[PDB]
Amino acid sequence: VIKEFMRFKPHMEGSVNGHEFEIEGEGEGRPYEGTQTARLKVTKGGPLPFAWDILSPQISKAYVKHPADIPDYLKLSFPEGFKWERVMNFEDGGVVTVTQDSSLQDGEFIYKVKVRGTNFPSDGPVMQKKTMGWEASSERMYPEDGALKGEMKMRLRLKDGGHYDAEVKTTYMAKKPVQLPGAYKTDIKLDITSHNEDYTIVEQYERAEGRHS
Ligand code: NA
Repeated sequence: VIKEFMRFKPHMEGSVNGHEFEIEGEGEGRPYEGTQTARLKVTKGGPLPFAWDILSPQISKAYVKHPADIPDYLKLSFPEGFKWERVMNFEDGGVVTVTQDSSLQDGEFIYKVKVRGTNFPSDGPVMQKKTMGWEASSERMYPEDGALKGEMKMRLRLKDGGHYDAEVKTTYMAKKPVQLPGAYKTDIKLDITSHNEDYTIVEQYERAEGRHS
């Protein structure tokens, strides 16, 4: 049911510092190669008064290259799919939580994402839009409590040349108890490849590949 080429349709809504928004789009990729692109648009609440970069990672784990000897739990979960929940704790007190449903419907993945951000400083780089994309990350993946967990520190580049850090924890839960893997690592790099001035129209690319740790 997962072909070498698969499209996906994300819908994301929520709020950051009280600012509500909705976003839609369409993407495509090669799940076994760990590669994908997407076209996103802000359909409600645009232009966003905060950095697009905090939303970009809440937008696809069926697209991670896995070696044969590591069970690809999240691909295996299809077609029913899986859900995931995330917390990002930013270094200046900003927090984002996320809940997400992923399913496979009529040959395309469907993503429903709910995002809540709060406690970002008004003069911080998120609310002032001083960010410039994520450095590559490595997510530590491990089974726990009958779910698949991921842990990573993520690094946002700043316009001034510094960095702005987040500690991130995600739980990924298949809708059926397909095979959990052992502990491993996933290397991920997300790039913003195009955007309009005020980021109401955005394109992104991500590559992700699991490996033994
Ligand atoms: Na390692």
